[PDB]
Amino acid sequence: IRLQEDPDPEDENLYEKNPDSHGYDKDPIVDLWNMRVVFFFGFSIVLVLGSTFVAYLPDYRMQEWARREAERLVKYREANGLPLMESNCFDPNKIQLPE
Amino acid sequence: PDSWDKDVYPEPPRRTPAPAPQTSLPNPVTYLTKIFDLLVDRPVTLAREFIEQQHAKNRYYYYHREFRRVPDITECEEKDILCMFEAEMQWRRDYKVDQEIVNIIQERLKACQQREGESYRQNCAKELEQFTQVSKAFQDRYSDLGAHYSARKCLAKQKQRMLAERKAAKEAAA
Amino acid sequence: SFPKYKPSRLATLPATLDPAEYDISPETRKAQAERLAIRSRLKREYLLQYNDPNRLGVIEDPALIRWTYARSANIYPNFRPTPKTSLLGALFGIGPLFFWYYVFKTDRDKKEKLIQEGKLDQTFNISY
Amino acid sequence: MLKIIIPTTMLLPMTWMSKHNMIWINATVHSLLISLISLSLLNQLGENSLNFSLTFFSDSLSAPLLVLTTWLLPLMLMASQSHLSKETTTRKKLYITMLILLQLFLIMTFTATELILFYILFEATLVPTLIIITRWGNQTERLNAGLYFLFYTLAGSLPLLVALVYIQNTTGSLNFLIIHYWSHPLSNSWSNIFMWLACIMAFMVKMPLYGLHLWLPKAHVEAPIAGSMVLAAVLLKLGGYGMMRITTILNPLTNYMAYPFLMLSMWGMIMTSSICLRQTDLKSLIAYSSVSHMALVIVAIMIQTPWSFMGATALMIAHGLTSSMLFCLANTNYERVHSRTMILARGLQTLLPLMATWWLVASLTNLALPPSINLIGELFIITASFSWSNITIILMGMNMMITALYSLYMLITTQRGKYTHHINNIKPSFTRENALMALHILPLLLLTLNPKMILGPLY
Amino acid sequence: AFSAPAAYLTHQQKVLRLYKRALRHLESWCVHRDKYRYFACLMRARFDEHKNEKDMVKATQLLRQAEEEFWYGQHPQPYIFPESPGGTSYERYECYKVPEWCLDDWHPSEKAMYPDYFAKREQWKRLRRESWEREVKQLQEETPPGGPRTEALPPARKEGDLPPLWWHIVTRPRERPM
Amino acid sequence: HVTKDMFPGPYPKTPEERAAAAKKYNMRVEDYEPYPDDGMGYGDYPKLPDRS
Amino acid sequence: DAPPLTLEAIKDRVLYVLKLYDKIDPEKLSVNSHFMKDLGLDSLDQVEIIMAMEDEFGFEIPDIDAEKLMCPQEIVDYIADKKDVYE
Amino acid sequence: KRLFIIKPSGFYDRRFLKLMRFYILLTGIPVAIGITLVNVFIGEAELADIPEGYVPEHWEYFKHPISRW
Ligand SMILES: CCCCCCCCCCCCCCCCCC(=O)OC[C@H](COP(=O)([O-])OCC[N+](C)(C)C)OC(=O)CCCCCCCCCCCCCCCCC
Ligand SMILES: CCCCCCCCCCCCCCCCC[C@@H](O)O[C@H](CO[C@H](O)CCCCCCCCCCCCCCC)COP(=O)(O)OCC[N+](C)(C)C
Ligand SMILES: CCCCCCCC/C=C\CCCCCCCC(=O)O[C@H](COC(=O)CCCCCCC/C=C/CCCCCCCC)COP(=O)(O)OCCN
Ligand SMILES: *P(=O)(O)OCC(C)(C)[C@H](O)C(=O)NCCC(=O)NCCSC(=O)CCCCCCCCCCCCC
Repeated sequence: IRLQEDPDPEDENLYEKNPDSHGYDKDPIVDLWNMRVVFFFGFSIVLVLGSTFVAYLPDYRMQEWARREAERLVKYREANGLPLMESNCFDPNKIQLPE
Repeated sequence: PDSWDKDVYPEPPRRTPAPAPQTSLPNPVTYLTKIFDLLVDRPVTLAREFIEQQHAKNRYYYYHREFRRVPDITECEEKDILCMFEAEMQWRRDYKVDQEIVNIIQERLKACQQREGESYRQNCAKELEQFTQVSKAFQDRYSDLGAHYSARKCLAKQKQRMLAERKAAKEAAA
Repeated sequence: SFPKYKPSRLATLPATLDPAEYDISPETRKAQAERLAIRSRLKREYLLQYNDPNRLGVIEDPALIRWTYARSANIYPNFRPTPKTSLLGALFGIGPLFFWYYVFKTDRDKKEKLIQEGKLDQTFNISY
Repeated sequence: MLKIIIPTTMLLPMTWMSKHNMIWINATVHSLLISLISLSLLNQLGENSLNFSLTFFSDSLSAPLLVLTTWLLPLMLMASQSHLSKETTTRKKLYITMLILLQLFLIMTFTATELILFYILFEATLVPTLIIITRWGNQTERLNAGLYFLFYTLAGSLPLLVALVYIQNTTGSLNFLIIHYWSHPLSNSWSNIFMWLACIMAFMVKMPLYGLHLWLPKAHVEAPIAGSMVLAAVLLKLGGYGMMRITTILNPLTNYMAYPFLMLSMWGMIMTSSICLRQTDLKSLIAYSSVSHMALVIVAIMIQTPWSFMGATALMIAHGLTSSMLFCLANTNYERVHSRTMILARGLQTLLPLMATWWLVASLTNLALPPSINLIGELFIITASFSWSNITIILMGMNMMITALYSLYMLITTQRGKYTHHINNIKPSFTRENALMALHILPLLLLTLNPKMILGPLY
Repeated sequence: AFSAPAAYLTHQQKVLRLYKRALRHLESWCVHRDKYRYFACLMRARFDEHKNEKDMVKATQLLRQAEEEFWYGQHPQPYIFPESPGGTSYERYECYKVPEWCLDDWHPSEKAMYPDYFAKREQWKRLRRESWEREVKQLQEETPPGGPRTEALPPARKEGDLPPLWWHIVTRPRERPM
Repeated sequence: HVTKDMFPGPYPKTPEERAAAAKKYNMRVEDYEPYPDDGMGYGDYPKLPDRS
Repeated sequence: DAPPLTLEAIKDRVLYVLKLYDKIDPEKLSVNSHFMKDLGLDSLDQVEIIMAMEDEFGFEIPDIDAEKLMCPQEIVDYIADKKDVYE
Repeated sequence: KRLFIIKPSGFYDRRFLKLMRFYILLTGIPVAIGITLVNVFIGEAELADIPEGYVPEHWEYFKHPISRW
């Protein structure tokens, strides 16, 4: 021997002292309420409410706005015979090349 | 429903041949269509009528947001952060609109191919040319600008392309 | 008379065709008895622990512990940079890198040269 | 962002003033509430980010990471409940305090608007992780793991600080918006090469990159369950976020300096998958799988195309969730048998059916089963790499095959077969463990349903 | 599987195992019963012809040549009984075998669903717990000072005792547990 | 319950070291054979036959 | 599906096979008849008897256990123990 | 004769499954009922041109009633 050391204790089983244990705490009431709050808050509140909130988040990415603008521009372009997509993004009149 | 623009989403007129049977046997397809109309179509039509009656009780409207035009990066001075920001936002909105235009043309092409079916290689050649033109223009504009694309990078690409075109034209007619 | 079976690394020789299985010396019997004694001692220890009613847990296996320790935590202290180890490490750690660098550099140079010459089919390529 | 920052700094006094038997309940409930509050950041714009103030801003890249961190905190709390039953009240409160401080630092790091504040917080995350590892690890190698982790990170990141202060002196500001609008091309000279090396090498050591990755197995194997969960899921994504942020000012030099790192990352995917094929430790297998996935993310960021950033973000989120779930399952198996050897315990499908189901689902998500976001990100990265060059497809294909091989190998080894006869302490799975696995797995499927929220700002 | 192996196989054991293997492979080759009977009679005629041999060296050489002949002439796909190792039904029911230590982790409601079974289970557990000391004492009394030399366990000498190390052999799962 | 002397160590050079290693791995001294000392990190771990 | 085996059925079937053996006199055959001590057989005959039992019952007896079954009662006990027959 | 079938304790797994189902359906059913009622009795907004000299709000620029809220 080299030290006055405690022996390694045997691991305790929560099911021995409480067959209805949820694995949260060794106190039955505290374990039950920990399980209840975890399940309620996490599953119900977070999952369901956050999922429906994200599903019905407003269209701030302007996907539908972009689609409507594209439809309007396509209609105007093909009604007047103009090309659907312009050749250049900017105006060559405003662009001054170095020469 | 047909709550969309027929000119934006073209569709050739539908020619359905008239039924001209040459046999005395009954038509199981016709009998099953009658059964389907009696059992499904009428109940769903009644349900939709009730729902649309409920919708018309309180009718409210939503609008399409209109964005004003602002000076672009060509008119923006160097190191002018406010004008650069406005031009960048305008350019990004234009980029998204162009992406949706390309999507519209691709939808046209897909629908035309499926509709024509066995004779698509000839019938839906008008959509193929429009898609080719739109795709070429879109590629020339928003070509490989990278993941950090910007109005300044697009302007630089356009200036380079314009210089190349001018040099080619000069060396051709010179 | 019959064609002979030639053992390989993945087709090892069967125990009935091993020449040493038929030339047995009295020392070989002693070795076999010693092996059986060792196996019996280990089996007895394991069976005592396994049939102990008061045991609740895992019977620790020193052989398994030694195997896991030797394969993971015992490699570096027993490593000496011999020429064999140096050459094998250099090869298997550097050669693939330069091989792939050369391959990808050649491919990308060819593609870039084609793009510059304007003879590469880039039509309908609007997603990169 | 103060509406999210302040509740964590209120979690601290609540934890320290709560009763001895209510600390876990209070921490879990209020962490879940904070996660619900942080869910509002997903309402991003399409053109520019959300600029709350001069100090904090949120983007389509920052929001999913913040949500992931705020969601990951209560799961770490549950795991800590699992493995810290016999600890004293003060030490349990200290552990919860370390977790809370780490979450707060991560939130501020993700929402920082300047590179120097980002660096300060991103280095501040080292202290709680090192304390957690070297204090609540179970084996002797925890001290060595902490030393390796700390010194790898610091040796990577100090030249980043030098480069950042140099960049501020040269240009005028380190504000991300300014350095994006006022960005100028980087010339091909030795000084620019070394600045690029400083920044990129810092974030690659953090990532990690193949050859600079031994700290990852060392720290993840020896860390406690909560430490492993936070190390794999969020702390590995600091390098990816930094690279996606810092590469704005490194062009066009990135087109020339990316070759060594691309080759390293691809061959590292191959090598780490092959290592996973022959691992005797389950945690080491999970750690090397994490290394392979992060190497794929590195490839995406280095090729730097709009289709590669979306895949990078999706793969980061998916890998974080999957690795956290795998570590939780491995920790449950370890706590049952008190050993990390994989072949020690078998027949766990016969002994524990629901845990076998969780293992099956986690291993299916690991090998990128469609239409999971893991596969979405991997497929986007593969397509971008194919556009870059046409042999990356070969490398990605062999990597994917080996990934499926080792995932199903670990599944079959742990769950299938004949149960070990002498292991008679396999108690039924706890409701806490089952709920932990369910809370890990359900958001993955919900994000599969709605994938546009984790595809970054280039969507 | 129920018998402790010896240190080595004697010549008689080697030749008997070779004879059984040769008969099984001959049956695999000779599908039909009459043909199999004819050729099995021929094989046993060969074995009986070589049965009487005083020279052990010559007997060993004959055995070696016979083993070479068997390996050359063996059936590539020999018949295997379905439950035998390598058979199509081998280890099929290993996933349905659950032990009594798993059985004692049940909930009180589940145990109350089967009241009469668990009384007998408790009787068996008491019987096991009341014999372990006698079993270990008997094992340690009969071992040589060096240790066990074989894997054979002694029986119960006394009337009130049980054969040492009996629990798992007796309570092993049934061959068709479900 | 495993002590520090039960773990694998360096390559056994003297015959006494080989005997101690063989005793550690529960093997006969004659049957014990380590990998060749090529610096590959095997140590004193026995080289068992390559069978499955 | 298949009817379960019983000790009486196993004994009847093994005695049926032994009585169908041509080297055993059915009149002097019983469940305690030693194959070599009082039936006058040898090792090859015992191996053939074991193989016949294997064919009869559709399962294989390992050679380590087959070399020790020298009685019909021993064969019955082995088959019953392997098949988990207790009645 | 009927023989006892030795199985691991499935009571805890079944209890967890029933608890998860109950707590998901505790608020999921009200959410689904509310969504159905809103979609039936309060339909989506109809696209219309902006009246002259009128400045709407962002929720007036959005369509679905829940998104507007
Ligand atoms: C989760 C915590 C939330 C905390 C904050 C809660 C604030 C609640 C404030 C009161 C509710 C006001 C709703 C709008 C009233 C109608 C007028 C209007 O502006 O309409 C705008 C727009 C359009 O209106 P409009 O101006 O175009 O005209 C419509 C016609 N009239 C004039 C008759 C109203 O939307 C609607 O009118 C439809 C509203 C639908 C509301 C139900 C769907 C959402 C359900 C949410 C459930 C979550 C809990 C909610 C609890 C409270 C419920 C009341
Ligand atoms: C049963 C077997 C299941 C397993 C096998 C799967 C087989 C297929 C099962 C399919 C079931 C669902 C089919 C019906 C889906 C209905 C809901 C769906 O349509 O809505 C989705 C929406 O789902 C939600 O968006 C998913 C939410 C995902 C985020 C949840 C986060 C919860 C907090 C957890 C944090 C985790 C952090 C991780 C990093 C963020 C898609 O969006 P969208 O159709 O257009 O919304 C319509 C509303 N509009 C019209 C106004 C737009
Ligand atoms: C012509 C067709 C070639 C086809 C190639 C087929 C594969 C063969 C090449 C790889 C096989 C292994 C060779 C390298 C491994 C070293 C061999 C070795 O270990 O030898 C050492 C001693 O070291 C040597 O003998 C060296 C001889 C070979 C040297 C080869 C030239 C050295 C190359 C220098 C470059 C190293 C870096 C390469 C990668 C750089 C980046 C590309 C001792 O060998 P033992 O195993 O103990 O004895 C076994 C006897 N049969
Ligand atoms: P039982 O206890 O009565 O004792 C019989 C034995 C044989 C044990 C004798 O006591 C004995 O040992 N006698 C002397 C040793 C001896 O007989 N040696 C030679 C016997 S082996 C032999 O002769 C076999 C040769 C013929 C069989 C060869 C098999 C090859 C055919 C393979 C075919 C596979 C596919 C068809």
